[PDB]
Amino acid sequence: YYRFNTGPVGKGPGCGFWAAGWRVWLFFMRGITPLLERWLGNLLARQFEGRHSKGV
RNA sequence: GGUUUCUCUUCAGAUCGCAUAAAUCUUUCGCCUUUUACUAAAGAUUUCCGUGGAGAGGAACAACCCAAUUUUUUGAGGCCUUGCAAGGCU
Ligand SMILES: O=P(O)(O)O[C@H]1[C@H](OP(=O)(O)O)[C@@H](OP(=O)(O)O)[C@H](OP(=O)(O)O)[C@@H](OP(=O)(O)O)[C@H]1OP(=O)(O)O
Repeated sequence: YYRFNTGPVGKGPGCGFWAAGWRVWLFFMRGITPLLERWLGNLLARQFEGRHSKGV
């Protein structure tokens, strides 16, 4: 923002340089995909196989 | 003999990747009723999004000029004495 809004360009809602913000989430998603595949596999296993009686 | 393009196997040393996530455990910290979810540094171990080398199979596109000094175009041949060799010669 401070680099975009310089000179004649004033403060206001028009900056559209979206690569940086987009990039950060993509890296978040790289980490959270394994986690959710494991967690959601447990949710589905508990839904279809049933609750498992002996436990851990 | 080539190039491009898919699948599989194997080995990864290289900033394996001029980029960068998550989880588990152990130490120390911050939160302060308990547990999720957490705060932030160190170390260890995994997962995940990508990469490189090698090999095998399939498919597609192209093709079976120096003879005149310093070297290589000659100072080249002939005589005498001693035990071919040495020397004196022309
Ligand atoms: O200049 P703008 O494009 O209008 O941006 C504004 C403004 O930015 P600046 O004043 O820094 O130029 C706000 O800043 P404050 O007025 O609060 O100081 C900022 O707030 P943040 O600095 O917290 O981002 C606000 O963001 P938001 O609308 O989320 O409050 C943001 O507007 P946008 O970022 O939404 O364009």
